[PDB]
Amino acid sequence: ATPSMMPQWAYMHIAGQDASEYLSPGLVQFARATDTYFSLGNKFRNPTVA
Amino acid sequence: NFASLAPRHGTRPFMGTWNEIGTSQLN
Amino acid sequence: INFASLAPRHGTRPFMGTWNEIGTSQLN
Amino acid sequence: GRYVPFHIQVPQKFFAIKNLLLLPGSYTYEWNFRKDVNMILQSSLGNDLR
Repeated sequence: ATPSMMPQWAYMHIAGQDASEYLSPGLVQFARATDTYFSLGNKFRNPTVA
Repeated sequence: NFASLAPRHGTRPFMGTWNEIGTSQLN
Repeated sequence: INFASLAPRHGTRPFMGTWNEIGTSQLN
Repeated sequence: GRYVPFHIQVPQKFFAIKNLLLLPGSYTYEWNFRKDVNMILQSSLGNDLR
């Protein structure tokens, strides 16, 4: 809720887009297709903000 | 396009479940 | 109004858990 | 016994490396190992091994 600091947080994913919605649409479709044997979940971070 | 890499639980691939969930901290 | 402003935001959209807001338990 | 040859395999426990996907390339990867007995070892009695 601080407009001054928001761009710095959005870049580092402390508060902003969720991992499923800032990756390229190709990557997120790729990741869920192969999650059975090769997981790309713990790498990209998803923010949570109170 | 990328669904050809997914196991087929029948005729529909097991792709889905959007839980690219990556967040944990002491919190 | 909308009460989504009170829910934690897991990303950009609020969490907003499903319709588990019930209660039903007895010995049966 | 007192004299004991050993064969261990330490993992990586740094936060920015222990999950990196590491696309193809050529990398240098160097780490220093602490050869101090009082730190790496551990005594039940709590005494001094140095």
